[PDB]
Amino acid sequence: TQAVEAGEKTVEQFVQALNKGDYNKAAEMTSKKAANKSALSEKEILDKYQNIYGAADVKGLQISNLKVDKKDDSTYSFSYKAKMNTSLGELKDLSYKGTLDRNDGQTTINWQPNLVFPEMEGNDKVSLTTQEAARGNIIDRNGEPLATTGKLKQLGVVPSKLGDGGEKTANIKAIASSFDLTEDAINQAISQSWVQPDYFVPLKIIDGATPELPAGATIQEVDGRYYPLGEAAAQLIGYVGDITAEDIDKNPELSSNGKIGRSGLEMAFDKDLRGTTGGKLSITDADGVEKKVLIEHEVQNGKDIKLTIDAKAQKTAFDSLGGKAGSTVATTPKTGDLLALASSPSYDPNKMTNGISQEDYKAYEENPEQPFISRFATGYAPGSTFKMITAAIGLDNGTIDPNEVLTINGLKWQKDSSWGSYQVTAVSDVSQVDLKTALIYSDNIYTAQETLKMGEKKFRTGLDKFIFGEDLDLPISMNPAQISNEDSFNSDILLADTGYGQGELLINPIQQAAMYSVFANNGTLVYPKLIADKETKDKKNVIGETAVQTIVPDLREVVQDVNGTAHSLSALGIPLAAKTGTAEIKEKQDVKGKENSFLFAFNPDNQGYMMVSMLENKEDDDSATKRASELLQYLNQNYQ
Repeated sequence: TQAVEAGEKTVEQFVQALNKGDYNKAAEMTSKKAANKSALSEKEILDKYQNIYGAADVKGLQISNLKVDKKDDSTYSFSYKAKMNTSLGELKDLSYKGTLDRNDGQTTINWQPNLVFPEMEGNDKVSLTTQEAARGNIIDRNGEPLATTGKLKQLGVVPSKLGDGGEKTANIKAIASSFDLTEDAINQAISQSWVQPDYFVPLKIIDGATPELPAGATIQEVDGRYYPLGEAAAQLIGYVGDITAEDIDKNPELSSNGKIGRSGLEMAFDKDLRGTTGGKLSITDADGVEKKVLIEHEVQNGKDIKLTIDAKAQKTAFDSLGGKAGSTVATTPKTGDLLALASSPSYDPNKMTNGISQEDYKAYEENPEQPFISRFATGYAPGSTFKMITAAIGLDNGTIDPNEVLTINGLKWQKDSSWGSYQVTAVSDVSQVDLKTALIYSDNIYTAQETLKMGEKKFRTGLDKFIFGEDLDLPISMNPAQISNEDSFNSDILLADTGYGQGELLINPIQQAAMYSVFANNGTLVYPKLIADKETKDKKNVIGETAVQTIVPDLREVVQDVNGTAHSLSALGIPLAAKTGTAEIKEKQDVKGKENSFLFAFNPDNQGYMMVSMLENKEDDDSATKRASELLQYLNQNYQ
């Protein structure tokens, strides 16, 4: 019994060293190379485990049902069921047998080939055949391609087959004139630090007919990942990159010869898109004759992913941002279908996946506007657009009378002198301000006063009925919205600042369209939806239906009134209920504060579409309302 317990320890330490990949440490736990003991030496056990387990990408060896007894005066037998992960999946229910040796003061494993795999004998080899699985596509709500796979021709000269003296300068002038390339551009690439005489320098990506090949040039077909919308959906869709040895060590079921999603939906849906690798892991004879198969699957290509995105709306929403920093979200507010998730500025996802230069990559990363950011999933303060929510909350708890007229003298206001150098600012100078006037002229002083009059307790009670703190069921990396940093404002300034969408509010554009959907569903919040086949989920009785029928007519006047902040949208001649907004931002790298311009708009007649757009750090004379005319035309004509 005293030695039977030590035998179970050496078996588990042997399994652990194999599981941890340290085959040398496991090999040093075996007995001497002899008959009825260890078949191979230590270094030969190391090389056999490193070759066989390395060929199959064996990882995560776990054993169970360990039983160790006694057979002779010094021979102990062990047995256990085992499972492991390979590049062909999980290899479960393995019956491993073996014997031990207790010669001196230690216990060693009488190593045999049957410990690499259950039924191995002597010079038994291990063969592994694999077939790559084609990556699935990503399509919009109408089947248009957003991320597809295709073959591309890779033109490239060979330095050794190009020439010697004079014949090199002639064959370079022909490999450049026949493919429409500047002649001075071939020498700068076939002379880089990585170039070798017998290598292949990839020149141009042919996208049509392959012309006559001069002396030195040769085509190379490569499977590529294409993005039709390009940068217009780069943040949402993401990109794929070459799979590295580190990726295979974390997940052996990947194809070391394929691609892996690095960001966006390509990474979120990497498993569904990449499929499963087909092939066969077998044991052969000493010559190569197949004995027993261990694993065998057929190749299963990845499943396509259909989104709620509109490919034409995604491109229009992105192009309307004109490369400036900002984001735009379009939904069908009654269902939650995310029609467009645009973020600007952006990066080239095709250039990102088909070989990106370190110069261009550093430009993307050092760009102060940060094109890599998915701005539709980044927490922002909603700005004075949030006056709708505060007003709706005020109408519900009986604080705000739509016909009561507050008197506001001047453009700056504060509760008293304790506020110091903080003052709520009104854009327009309007003395008599009611609820309809505050929404038309975008008056923050009215909202700040009504927020303080409402009180923090009533204000949070109405705010808590929304989606603050909730995790949206979306395949987009995202943090939940927050009202403030803590559960209590502990500040009348922060309370008033939060009233008109400033303060410590953090709500990303997707969460904004979710909260704002209550005005298109009679007070019911409809959760956003990115996957087309998913079921519509909602949250009823968020705000009172009376508040919706009181505010939406005012939001019509934000467009129709001659002094409405979105009056330029009446040029469209379409039914619009809108609400502009600005968020005052103060960052450290600048002395004067910045400003974020917002526009919320939806069709108040049919509730077919809803838009939430933002310009981050707006330039002068620029706004989100000025850039939304094109998208509103498309959404109104195609989503009724």
